[PDB]
Amino acid sequence: VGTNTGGVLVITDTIIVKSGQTYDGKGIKIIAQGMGDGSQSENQKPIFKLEKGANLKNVIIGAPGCDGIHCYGDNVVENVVWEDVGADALTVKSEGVVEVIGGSAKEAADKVFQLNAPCTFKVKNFTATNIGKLVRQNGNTTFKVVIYLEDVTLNNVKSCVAKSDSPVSELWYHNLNVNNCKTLFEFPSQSQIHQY
Ligand SMILES: [Ca+2]
Ligand SMILES: [Ca+2]
Ligand SMILES: [Cl-]
Repeated sequence: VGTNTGGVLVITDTIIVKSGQTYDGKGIKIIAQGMGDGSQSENQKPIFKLEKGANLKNVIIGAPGCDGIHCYGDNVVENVVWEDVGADALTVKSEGVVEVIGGSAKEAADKVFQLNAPCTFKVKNFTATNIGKLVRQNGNTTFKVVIYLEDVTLNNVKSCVAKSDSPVSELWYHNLNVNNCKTLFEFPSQSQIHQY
């Protein structure tokens, strides 16, 4: 809850958060129009583009989730709720540290989080329900990401919690609770998965 709770911002183009800015929604809900349908199609725009060092906080992203939130690194995404994930909820598009802290995501047909560049990706105090995967390192990429899942609770994970084809990436978990998931991690070695 914040001072904008009960308000909805209807957008027709991606919100760009410039480097060094924190976009604080104060509880506002964002609904994108003409930017996608939230399907898995690749002809959608992101709701948000966070330049390097931009932060986002306290927004609810309504359906359609479109192409979610494009992060160009060193971003904090705090108390963001994806009421219905689109193609994906958030994508790391450039190198850096990206932290998703608080909030939740719901109804991701595929992945919630998509890692397309080397990064440290931390998901903290987050719940997700009805998802295909929580985190996917871009398919067949072999750069390194380090994933931290800390105080993450997942419900109904169709594929796996996290998948990477990189032999060098790592996944660190601490209080990761997973209900209804056949396979936790799909990495080249279980030695890349660590508890802390
Ligand atoms: Ca995407
Ligand atoms: Ca969805
Ligand atoms: Cl990318």
